[PDB]
Amino acid sequence: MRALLPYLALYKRHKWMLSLGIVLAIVTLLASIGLLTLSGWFLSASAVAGVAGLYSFNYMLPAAGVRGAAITRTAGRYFERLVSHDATFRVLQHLRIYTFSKLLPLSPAGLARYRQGELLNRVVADVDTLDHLYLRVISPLVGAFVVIMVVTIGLSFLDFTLAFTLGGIMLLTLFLMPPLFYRAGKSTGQNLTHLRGQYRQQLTAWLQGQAELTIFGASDRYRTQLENTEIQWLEAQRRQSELTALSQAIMLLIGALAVILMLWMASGGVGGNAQPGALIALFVFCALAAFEALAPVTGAFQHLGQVIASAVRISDLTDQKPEVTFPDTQTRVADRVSLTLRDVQFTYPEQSQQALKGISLQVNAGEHIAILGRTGCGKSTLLQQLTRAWDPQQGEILLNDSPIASLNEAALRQTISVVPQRVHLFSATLRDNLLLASPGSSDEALSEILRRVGLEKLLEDAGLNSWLGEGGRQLSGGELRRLAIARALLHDAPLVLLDQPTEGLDATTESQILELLAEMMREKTVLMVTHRLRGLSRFQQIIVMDNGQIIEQGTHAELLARQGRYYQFKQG
Amino acid sequence: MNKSRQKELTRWLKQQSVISQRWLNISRLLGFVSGILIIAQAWFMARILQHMIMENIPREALLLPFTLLVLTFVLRAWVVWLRERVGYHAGQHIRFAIRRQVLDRLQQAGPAWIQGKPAGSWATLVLEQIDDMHDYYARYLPQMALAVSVPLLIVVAIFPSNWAAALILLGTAPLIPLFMALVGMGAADANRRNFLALARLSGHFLDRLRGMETLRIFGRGEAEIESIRSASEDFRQRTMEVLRLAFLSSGILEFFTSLSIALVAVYFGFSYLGELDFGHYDTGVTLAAGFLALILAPEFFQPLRDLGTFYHAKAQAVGAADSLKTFMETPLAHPQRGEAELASTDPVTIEAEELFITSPEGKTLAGPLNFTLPAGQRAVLVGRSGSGKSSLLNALSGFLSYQGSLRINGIELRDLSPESWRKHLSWVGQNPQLPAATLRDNVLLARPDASEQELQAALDNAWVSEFLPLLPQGVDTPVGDQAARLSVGQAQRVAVARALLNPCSLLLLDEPAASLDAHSEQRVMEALNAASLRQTTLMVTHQLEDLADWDVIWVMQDGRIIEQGRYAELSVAGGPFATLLAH
Ligand SMILES: Nc1ncnc2c1ncn2[C@@H]1O[C@H](COP(=O)(O)OP(=O)(O)OP(=O)(O)O)[C@@H](O)[C@H]1O
Ligand SMILES: [Mg+2]
Repeated sequence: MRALLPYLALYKRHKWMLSLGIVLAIVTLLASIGLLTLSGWFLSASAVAGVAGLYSFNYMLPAAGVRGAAITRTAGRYFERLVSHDATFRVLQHLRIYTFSKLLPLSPAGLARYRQGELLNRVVADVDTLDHLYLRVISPLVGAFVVIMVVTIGLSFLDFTLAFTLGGIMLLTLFLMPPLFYRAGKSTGQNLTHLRGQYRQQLTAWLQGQAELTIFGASDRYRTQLENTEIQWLEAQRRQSELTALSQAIMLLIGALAVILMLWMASGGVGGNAQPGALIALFVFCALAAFEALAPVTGAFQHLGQVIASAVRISDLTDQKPEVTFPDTQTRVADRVSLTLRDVQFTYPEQSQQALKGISLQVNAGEHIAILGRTGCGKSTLLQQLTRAWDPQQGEILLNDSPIASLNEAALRQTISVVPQRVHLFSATLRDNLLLASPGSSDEALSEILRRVGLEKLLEDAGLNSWLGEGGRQLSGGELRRLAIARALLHDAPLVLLDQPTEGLDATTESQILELLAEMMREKTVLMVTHRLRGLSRFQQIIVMDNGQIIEQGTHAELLARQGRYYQFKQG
Repeated sequence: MNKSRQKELTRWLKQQSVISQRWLNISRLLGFVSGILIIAQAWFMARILQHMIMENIPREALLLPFTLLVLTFVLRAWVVWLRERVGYHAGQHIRFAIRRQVLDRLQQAGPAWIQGKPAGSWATLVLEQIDDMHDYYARYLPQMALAVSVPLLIVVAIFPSNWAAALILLGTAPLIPLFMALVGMGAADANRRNFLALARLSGHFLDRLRGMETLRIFGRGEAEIESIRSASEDFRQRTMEVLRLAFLSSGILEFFTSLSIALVAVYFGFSYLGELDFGHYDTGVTLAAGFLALILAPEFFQPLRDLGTFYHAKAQAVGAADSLKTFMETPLAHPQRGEAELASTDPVTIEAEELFITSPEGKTLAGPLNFTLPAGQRAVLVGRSGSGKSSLLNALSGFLSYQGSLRINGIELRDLSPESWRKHLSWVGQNPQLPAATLRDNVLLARPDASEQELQAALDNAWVSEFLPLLPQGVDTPVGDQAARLSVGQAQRVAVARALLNPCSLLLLDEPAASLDAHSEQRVMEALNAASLRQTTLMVTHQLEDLADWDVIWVMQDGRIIEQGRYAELSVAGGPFATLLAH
């Protein structure tokens, strides 16, 4: 239960509304017990008085109490729910946005530790599970504790033995039964949290892989795995249902015992008189009514094992410290960028071999560099070091003769343009897929950059307003390839990193793109990763990598004459 | 909102409950037994209370009524325990069967139709919206009989005692259902927009999570927090709108419940004193009559307050059914599931006659296609990017709908059984994905019981075994989310190992050697060239100089095949291929 402390500390926000809901929950209960307690005594007092005692009996005041308690019961409960549910879902809104804000700082390596469908389960489903903590643990428990004391103290004036017999049963139930239901349901609650997030991960993975699973006949055996998780999840759901049913049955028997004891015990005497008379109905109808205050009490702790399990999931995600940290100092973005690497080494998390081993290159401002190498030789790992995806181990990287780790994050993103090897098409509109880079661009600039990159057919019909991605239109592989080039051309950064930008493009389209890049990327430092040794004459320097090292480095003409690894790439 | 649509969703919801019809009737019977036992309990307390208070009977003389009162209490706790478990069991059987229907259709839908929603919105549809139907089946359906029979049985027990008390309860009931229907007319639409905002918030989150790398590249952290804040704020406001309707209806029904309890208490209290004389059968109003009506007054409205509470569970299921019913209605790739199948495992022949390939939204992807690929022959698709080359391969996989003719061995593709057709299919796709946990589980996707010799042959041919020593666990190394453990060219060769592991009647290759350098493209193409000769093959590629032995070359432009023939004829004859080859 120590994991709920950070989330009970969100009561400080909206503390006036959350404490107002507690007060109105107490007042609602007091009026609810009083309505049935006054009617039980009023009927018995009136019956005993009879016609003869009409003038001696003050019947107007009880008639006002039952009327007054009727509105207070219905008005209090309505308003208690309004204020408590309003504040609760404002707390859950802030908790959700706060939990989402932790993801991008963890993006390259921290997010790889989790599955994407489980991360989705935490931010939407596990945050929503914590509504139990703000709606139905604090208000029911302190509402029932105050009402029991008010009932016990109030009845103590009439008789001490009867008050503590009813009060003792209620107080013993309040302090002994909910902890019993917490232990009986915490293991189920942990499974219930685990199995819902495992089902959502398996379902999203199963859905996002249906192109491959269907063709290779693995959909059924991956649906069987998913359908087995639902069997376990439904079994845990049924286990919690039996606990609720047992809780309700037991609450009916404890309340029965209080009524039975009050009937038997108060009959002998109430306050020392042989014939209590109407005071018997006072205690019997108090026991019959006061046990409505303990109804939500047992379920407050029974569902806490699932709330604690969820709160651990959110806390784990928000307690992650990002591996890469940026200075808060404000820096000016330079118009010319020349980067320097001296013996850069990098090892991936949970790995033994180095992806980069002593990479060293000096790229002057305005130079265009082509990087060549085998598959899996660290070409993409190099371009991601330059983006501060990871901090290098036993190396140093400098931009304009200043360390790359000393740049403000806003300045680092304004000085580097990247075309990733895998292009993500977001599920927004076409305009928003291009407003990632240069948010202030107009539709005239967005439309023109699409014409240059060859995506003019994408401007037809809805055009910029057309919805792209999931729930909309997929672009082809080439159209995605050209959409990423359009993004990087809009960013307009001094340093441009291109990871195989002309990939999956036909010969004519590639020529048009390479012609466009050559024009737009003038007086820009460009590191272009290619698997195609075409138009390498233009590049002022060619880098050939192998197993995370720069094997040979020189101009296109020099690399052919010496007939190194590059020459074999060209012809062979 | 439309009431006609809502009336159609309630019919669909009510049909799913037939499987649990026995359990729903048992809870109706058990809920009536609870009404009987609460009348008996109120009668025993009133008889005991009347004897002690008015006749001063010692508690020892009253032992049979205590014995029966305790017995009634024990029986009532047993029925409540039974009824909760019966109702839950009915609800999850219906939920399990509804989710099976949804997942059954998602299998037949394929990747093209799964594209219709963000993957996070599919999860809301399957998890949140099917699970929120429970209280409709478990609670609301049994309650309709209990909302009529239980209050009626309460009243019948009070006419023989006091006819004025039974009219106070019946005088307040008729406004209960009118106010129930008045508050809840907009509850089904408020729930529909609540699930709409939850699916939008869930689909938006998983989309930005999968593109978190592109967001970090461009520094969209502040912008994406606001986009979540907007989607989260909308969901919070739709949730509130659902809740204030359930609080208002609950409060209004509590007002009448409390008004009647006060009215019964005041009527009997004044009747005992003699303030008013009506309401009794020429006999003094006994104290047992007052206690019986007082205990049973809250229980007269319980079945009616529960019906109002479960009327909003019904509205929650109707708003949850709106999105499910739409999915279960939209036609799939082919209107009728094919039953025909082809027996021979020999390479198939493909014929297309005025073939049109369209999206799920009806937009044509490839124009009139007329070609023929004889059995065992291999064809090459080349052309400009965005000319619909990949759409033809997706239509051959059975993923897209087509309007013309597309015959496999003379049998229309839509008439083929999709599961049996896919056993004669193998392909490497554009930007391939690795769904299995490890590298070995991915290569063995086609059949996980392959021999170690067959597995090693695929890894050797696909040039995968060269980077195996780099991986820590070797072939058992997990690949991670979207194969994050592998480089792009390494995941490309793992997808080539899938295609080359089982024999097939037709092999499709979208971009088999993508993201491979000059040398590794040669070794991978050595395996794919030999594999393309073993059966009918349709490869899409941008490489042109490398291919000269392929039987026929198809060039598309704007979704239409415009040249056919071998490399020798097309290279020197001009046209678009020579222009394509010129660069
Ligand atoms: N997340 C990761 N964890 C561990 N190792 C990784 C990870 N991503 C890549 N690697 C490994 O790092 C090495 C270099 O990977 P990198 O992505 O830099 O290759 P690359 O040269 O870009 O390849 P390609 O040309 O195929 O795109 C390979 O052994 C690769 O499998
Ligand atoms: Mg790479």
